[PDB]
Amino acid sequence: NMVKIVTVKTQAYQDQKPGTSGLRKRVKVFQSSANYAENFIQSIISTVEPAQRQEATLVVGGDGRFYMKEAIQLIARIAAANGIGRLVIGQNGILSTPAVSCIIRKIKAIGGIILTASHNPGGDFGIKFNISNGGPAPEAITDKIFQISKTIEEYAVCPDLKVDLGVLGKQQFDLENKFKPFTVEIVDSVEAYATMLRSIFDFSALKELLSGPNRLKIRIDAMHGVVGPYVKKILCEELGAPANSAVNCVPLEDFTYAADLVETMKSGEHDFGAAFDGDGDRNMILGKHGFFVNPSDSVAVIAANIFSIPYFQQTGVRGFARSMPTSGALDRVASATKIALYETPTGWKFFGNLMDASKLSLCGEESFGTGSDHIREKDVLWAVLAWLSILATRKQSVEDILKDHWQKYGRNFFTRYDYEEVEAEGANKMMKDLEALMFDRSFVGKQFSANDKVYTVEKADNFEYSDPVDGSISRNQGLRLIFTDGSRIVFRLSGAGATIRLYIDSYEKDVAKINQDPQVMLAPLISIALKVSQLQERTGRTAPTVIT
Repeated sequence: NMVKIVTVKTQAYQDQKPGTSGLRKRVKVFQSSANYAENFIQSIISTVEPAQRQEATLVVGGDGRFYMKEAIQLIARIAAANGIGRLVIGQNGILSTPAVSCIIRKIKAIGGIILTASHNPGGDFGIKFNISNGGPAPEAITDKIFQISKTIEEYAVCPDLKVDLGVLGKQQFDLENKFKPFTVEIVDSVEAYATMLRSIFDFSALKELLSGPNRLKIRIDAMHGVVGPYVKKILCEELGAPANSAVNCVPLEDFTYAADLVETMKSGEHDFGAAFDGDGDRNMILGKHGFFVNPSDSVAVIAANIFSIPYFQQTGVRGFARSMPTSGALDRVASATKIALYETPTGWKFFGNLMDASKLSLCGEESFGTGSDHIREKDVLWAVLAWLSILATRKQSVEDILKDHWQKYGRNFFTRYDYEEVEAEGANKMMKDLEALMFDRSFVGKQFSANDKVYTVEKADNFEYSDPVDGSISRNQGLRLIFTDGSRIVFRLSGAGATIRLYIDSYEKDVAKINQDPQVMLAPLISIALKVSQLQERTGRTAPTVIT
């Protein structure tokens, strides 16, 4: 049954520049701008030179939420008309971002499209393009996508073509005036991903950890996002944790905090807790009674126990890496090995480039946690299994693992202050001023005291990074005050109003102070950061918006 191909005239929009995250615009502008979605999808596909489209395949994958199934049908209706040979789509459109990265690299696909949406899109909607390496397309190619979208006059579509996203296996489509049929492979949303995880961790050890009378009781709150089905399938059905272990594991099409987990952990039944947000980005790891594990500490605890995981035990640790605002806990375990450590600007794309050069195995970001080279994307579920592998071999509580880690390496106390929606004029004043402060001659070596704790400036710069892989240079990535005792203050702005991020990292070696409230131990450096920055006078803010 021959499906028509038609060319559709269009007006070009001028604000479809994607960046590190994809295109993310409000849903209302998608519904109220004609051909917004199509121009962009067409612009993505137009980066694929036409002679390489039949032997190419795209992995397309969705959030679960409202609008996704229609945007998948559209991608198909456009990719077919342009002669892309094959789409791989997860059943019902469900494909988490680690899953898309995974499949892209397993089947050697040309790239992928990842759809995303906000909790309650009454609310926005994202379209992100990944490339053959399974990671987000780099600036070189996002600039080409924008260039095309700005001068696009027409796109191609099969307006008659419809795909049954909930039926597994291959479907084929005969397009008029084409010889090869257009193919769509509907794949189990979880299968490929769980096969990868089964090759990385010891599912035998984990099954013995979560079943039995001496088992380890866990609660994983997936907060109604895409990782849900991966948690239920991998952690309950395969590994054997009781069904009540995984919570909120069905993605909801419509409708923010983490306190449900904190309350239930305070009860005392469970030994290990983890909560994710809707996006699958920001996330939390708790121990018994609510013991908090700092994301910067997980990176380090995992690094120091990294061979409890068969993957690294068998592949090696080719390198360690850390985003510049992330705490220096990782630095202390790396410095006891001959593994190099890299300090990258904020951005997972920077880890990806060292991974591609075979020079990075384990990495961490304060705002997310720990990742590896197994994919080119962040994986919360990976990070949860890494922690459970370590509980299984250490046979100790989360709290006792952290305590013995600090006992050996010392403790990096760490917090981040977010000031949101700040008067942008004053924000840039605050940092331009602060910069000139630290570039002054006598500034290095100046001393600061607060409550008989003395800090003296060892180095003060505005972090720059030369990517050793793509050659690019990234300036003004945040201002770092580094002190001789190994403590740090870092300041960043970020793009809706302005947003200030203030990171504080104090190193304590004294054992009588290891086990202390981080907000108390950090109070001296907080005070120093706010005097120097003059943050209250440039912003009016007397408290951060969030403390983390």
